[PDB]
Amino acid sequence: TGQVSVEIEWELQKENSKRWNPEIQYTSNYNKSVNVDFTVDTNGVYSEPRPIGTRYLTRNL
Amino acid sequence: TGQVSVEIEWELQKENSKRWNPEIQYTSNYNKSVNVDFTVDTNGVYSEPRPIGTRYLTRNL
Amino acid sequence: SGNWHCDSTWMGDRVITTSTRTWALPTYNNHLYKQISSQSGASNDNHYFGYSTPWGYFDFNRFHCHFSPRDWQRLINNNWGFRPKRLNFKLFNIQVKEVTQNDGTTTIANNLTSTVQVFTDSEYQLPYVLGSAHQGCLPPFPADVFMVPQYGYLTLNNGSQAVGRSSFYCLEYFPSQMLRTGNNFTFSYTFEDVPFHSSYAHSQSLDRLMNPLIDQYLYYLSRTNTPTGTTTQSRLQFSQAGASDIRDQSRNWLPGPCYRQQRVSKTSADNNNSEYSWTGATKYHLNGRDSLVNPGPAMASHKDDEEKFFPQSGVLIFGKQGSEKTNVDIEKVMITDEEEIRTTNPVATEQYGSVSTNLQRGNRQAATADVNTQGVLPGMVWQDRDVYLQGPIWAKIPHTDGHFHPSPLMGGFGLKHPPPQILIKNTPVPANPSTTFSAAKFASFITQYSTGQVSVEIEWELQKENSKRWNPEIQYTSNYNKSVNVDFTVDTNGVYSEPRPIGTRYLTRNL
Amino acid sequence: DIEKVMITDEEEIRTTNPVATEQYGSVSTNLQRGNRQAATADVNTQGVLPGMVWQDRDVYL
Amino acid sequence: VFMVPQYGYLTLNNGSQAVGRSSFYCLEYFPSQMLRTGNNFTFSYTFEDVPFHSSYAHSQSLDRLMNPLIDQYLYYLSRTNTPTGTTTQSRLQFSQAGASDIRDQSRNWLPGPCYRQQRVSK
Amino acid sequence: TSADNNNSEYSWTGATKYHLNGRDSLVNPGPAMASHKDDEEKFFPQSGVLIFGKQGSEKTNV
Amino acid sequence: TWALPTYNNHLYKQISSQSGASNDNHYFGYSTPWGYFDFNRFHCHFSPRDWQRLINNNWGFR
Amino acid sequence: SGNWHCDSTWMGDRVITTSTR
Repeated sequence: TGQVSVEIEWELQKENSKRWNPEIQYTSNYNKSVNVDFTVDTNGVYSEPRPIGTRYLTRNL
Repeated sequence: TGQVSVEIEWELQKENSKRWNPEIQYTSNYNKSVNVDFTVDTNGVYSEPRPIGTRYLTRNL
Repeated sequence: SGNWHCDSTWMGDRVITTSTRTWALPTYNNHLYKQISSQSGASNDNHYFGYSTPWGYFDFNRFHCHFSPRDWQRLINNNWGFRPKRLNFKLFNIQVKEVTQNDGTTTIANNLTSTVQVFTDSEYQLPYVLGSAHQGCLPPFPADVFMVPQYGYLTLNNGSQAVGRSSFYCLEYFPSQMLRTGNNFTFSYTFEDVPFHSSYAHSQSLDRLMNPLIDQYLYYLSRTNTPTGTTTQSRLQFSQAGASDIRDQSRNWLPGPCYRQQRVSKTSADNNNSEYSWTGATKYHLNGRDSLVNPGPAMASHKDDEEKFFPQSGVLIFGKQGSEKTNVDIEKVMITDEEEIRTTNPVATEQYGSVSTNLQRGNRQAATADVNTQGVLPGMVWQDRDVYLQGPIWAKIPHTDGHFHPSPLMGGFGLKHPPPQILIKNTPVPANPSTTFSAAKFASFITQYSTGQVSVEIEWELQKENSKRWNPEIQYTSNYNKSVNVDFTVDTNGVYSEPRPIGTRYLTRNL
Repeated sequence: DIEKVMITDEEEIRTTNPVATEQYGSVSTNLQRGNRQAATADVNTQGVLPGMVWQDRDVYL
Repeated sequence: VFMVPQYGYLTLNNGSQAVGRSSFYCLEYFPSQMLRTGNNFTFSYTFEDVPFHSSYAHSQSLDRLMNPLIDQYLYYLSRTNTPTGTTTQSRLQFSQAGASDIRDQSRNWLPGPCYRQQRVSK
Repeated sequence: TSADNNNSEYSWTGATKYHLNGRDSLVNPGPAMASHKDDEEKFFPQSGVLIFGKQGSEKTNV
Repeated sequence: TWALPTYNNHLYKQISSQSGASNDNHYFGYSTPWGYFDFNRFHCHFSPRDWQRLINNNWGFR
Repeated sequence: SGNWHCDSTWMGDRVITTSTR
């Protein structure tokens, strides 16, 4: 057994968008349920509620 | 009559948050209505749907 | 303030052009944005959701703005290919006019220092309106003065409903330079390196490319039965490709891709007695909305003998001068026709060929089917559409990852960064304001409009003709007509006209 | 059974790429004449052709 | 804490039969560095230049890309019969692409390639 | 094997082709692709496969 | 933290299909003792927060 | 006489705004 350290250096492109009206963002909300997302259950078993796509922001064509 | 140019230089403090699970963000969404927010009506009269508070992000106490 | 420039000078490799016109800008929608949508006339394929703005923009995308028929003729004969390099742009001589009608008397009083504002964007941050070949080019003939077109754009929607994905813009949000009488505006632009256009048509067709005399060494299956057996048929036999058999001779490269079209005769007697055209009408669609296929992939219109038939859709149909806006009969409009691409690309009306179907056996007779559509396949070559004259120049590649060989389908130069648009607007000047405060938006205004001159200059780059051919060429020549009616010239009352379109493929290169 | 598994779904590419279930369109077939009525057929498959653009799939998480 | 997966690979074959083209490997045949407790291992790698991924979705559909107000100058075949003839039908007529007709308006670029799939309801 | 091949006449019955200007050009060696599966080995494509002649081959009907 | 067992008691093996009569399903391959750890997926590298923070503010990345 | 400015630029720590009416 042992430990492994993986490190990646990403490169980005920042958002220059000039749009007026508000955007669409990704937000986890609106649920008052006792069950919390992305967090252990009472007994420690992790879970993922739903997949997350990458297309949210907007550019004109 | 004439024109007036007002310019302000803000200073910020960036987000260092270490939190794991996803956040809450402000997002205009979920409405399929023909009526678009923050945009002129058919006859050109602007409108604001709802106020927007400043407290969204999260810090531990 | 500036010196009128309309002229062209020949440097050899490069040739410069310049033209200048007079423009007049009204004020649109009384200085307020609007939401515009379809009337909801129950046609689901036809709906739109968009915004009209006061901003004007003048947009030159067409040749005849830049080139005079003479210079066109002189360039089109002597050059293999050409592309732009830079361009320069200058406004000057701006002035403003205010119309006011006291009772019925219409009066125009000049004014000073009332400002016009202008901005371009080199950052390509706005919806890009040009490229759909809208009318409103700088007039062909320099004498006339033209109005500047209103702006506007569409957005995602469903019927009248607009999605939450839809966007919006406020154009004032950009740093517009301000102009006042006695001030002029310039900016220098540069075109990115792009392959030359092709001005030539090849002298030899693909299938016929070979040596007549020498037989190639490959064989091919000759005849199945020796004759007989017949039930035992006969063993296979083999012959060699030779001068007598052109079809069986073997070829490296495959003609370009195809798509079927419908054949419409000019003669009404031959055309289908019943109703067609949207019966009909090859189409594609998005989101359950079928979009009739407008000029499509390049291909040849007709074979040699017919000349009467023409494709129902792809061929560009221009109107003549003084043409009607609706329900005009053919004799008033010009049909462009391409017979020069027969050397490679397929005929439009015809099928692409036949293809094997069943896997034969003794009792199983061979079956084939006409192939109605063919995509790109390795080892294929094809020719791009002609640019004509009144046709468009450049179009913008939609900024996306997916691309294949970005050649626009109206013909032209696909640019990654087209010449930026220029937008122009009057500054709203308020009417007499109310004495006491009013919470109202104050919708009163003073009516006016402006005018000035615009100088557009492009520096082309050429490729000269090295052709070694012996016998005489084919050139473009206006001739043989003794008629009193002269081409490319005003009528007796001063209305300009264009007799026929002018294609770019005249000269010749071997394949 | 389905209720235990997540289905990813892309409605965001409607702007360019075709709908999966639907045909690509209709295409001319016969070469018409006075007695010959026009015929077409739904095109079931289309390869790449000049002047085409398309969008790449999402990467999810 | 997780277990490391076993290795393995496939090769050309027919059914149970393997061709003579099939290959084989003995992994010990490579210069493996050796590690003993108290030793660590590093290597630096570099990615080759590759186009950015696209995180965005466009705000306007292809078919709807145009100007609403201005009519383009091309025409299109309007209606075959003027009405009538009917047997003589009628000569072809022509109209212009306009705000009222979006479908007939002309476009430069064609939507991407397709392949059919089957529709299953939930 | 002539016994398995179609008793009747084929090959230009037949013969997948393309054309230009109303002249159908039989497709000679075309896009690359595999000729046969493992078991057959008897079957071969009718066109794409290059057919060379041996030494001293006949010019016609060999 | 990773833990590595020992596979097949240190010996290569030929593995093939059971020949369960489905011709489309067959394979011929070799199992080895070698282990390999393979990270190809995002959630190894990105935490849902950082994912959220990147996905909103950036056009593209490599 | 002046050049219309309505726009915002992001310097990181500081962000500038301008508007005109």
